[PDB]
Amino acid sequence: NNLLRAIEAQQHLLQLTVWGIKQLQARILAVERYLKDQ
Amino acid sequence: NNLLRAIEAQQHLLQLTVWGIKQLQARILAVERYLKDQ
Amino acid sequence: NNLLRAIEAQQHLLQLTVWGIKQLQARILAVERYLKDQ
Amino acid sequence: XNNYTSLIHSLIEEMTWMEWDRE
Amino acid sequence: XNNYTSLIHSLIEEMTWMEWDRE
Amino acid sequence: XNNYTSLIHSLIEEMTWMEWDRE
Repeated sequence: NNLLRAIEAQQHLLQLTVWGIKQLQARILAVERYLKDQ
Repeated sequence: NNLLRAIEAQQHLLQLTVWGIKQLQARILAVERYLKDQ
Repeated sequence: NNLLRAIEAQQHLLQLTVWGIKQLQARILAVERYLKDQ
Repeated sequence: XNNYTSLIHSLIEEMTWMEWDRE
Repeated sequence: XNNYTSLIHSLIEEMTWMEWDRE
Repeated sequence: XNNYTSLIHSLIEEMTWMEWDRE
């Protein structure tokens, strides 16, 4: 049961890392575009 | 068996987050260098 | 036992992805601020 | 990311950025 | 991230960026 | 990342950015 619970919790961690990576990809892309546009 | 399959799938997810983090590290580094060079 | 060991190791991987995401968030934020300040 | 995430949900109950999002 | 990380430690032994850090 | 990834592969079958890549 502890092992199932750990995987459940680790999926939530992975979902949060995915959210953060997507935020950062969009923000680095906006900066790259800003510098191209300047 | 479901638990082994979940860990297999979660390793693939981790490998994809690693790929994305490496892409972002290289792109933020290139931007930092571009701004230093300007 | 292999399954417990895999989750232990995958937690260490998740902790490293978290470290990298935090580094990148701080560095993209510094660049955004630098460009705002220019 | 979506494909593996969906699979893991089902198991637990029971390169480009577009492709990255899909996987 | 801290909340889930703490839980997993205990199990294995046995949106904003501030909220992201907490979870 | 490489060290833990290799280990997990074997188990399932059976700070700087350079160090981050190694681990």
